[PDB]
Amino acid sequence: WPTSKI
Amino acid sequence: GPIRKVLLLKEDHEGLGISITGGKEHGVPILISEIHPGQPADRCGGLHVGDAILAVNGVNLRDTKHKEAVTILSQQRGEIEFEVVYV
Repeated sequence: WPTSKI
Repeated sequence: GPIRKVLLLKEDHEGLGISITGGKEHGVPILISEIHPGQPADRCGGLHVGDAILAVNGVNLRDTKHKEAVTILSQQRGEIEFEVVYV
């Protein structure tokens, strides 16, 4: 799955 | 585990200090995969790797796609309430 830093 | 309500405080110059993975298009919740040290989520004390983010500020995230969640989460400012659960 994709991962985003927020 | 139990559903928890968690408060996070951040200033406008910083992000949440979280990496998230998952999303409805993958058939899994929005999951916290990293807590970045020293940033707001770490400092708040009640958010952990493995937590599913069920809602933020009353906005349901249980059926949200990954990028939908990014937009919703990054829009929140100041005093931010999370509903989370660790499974």
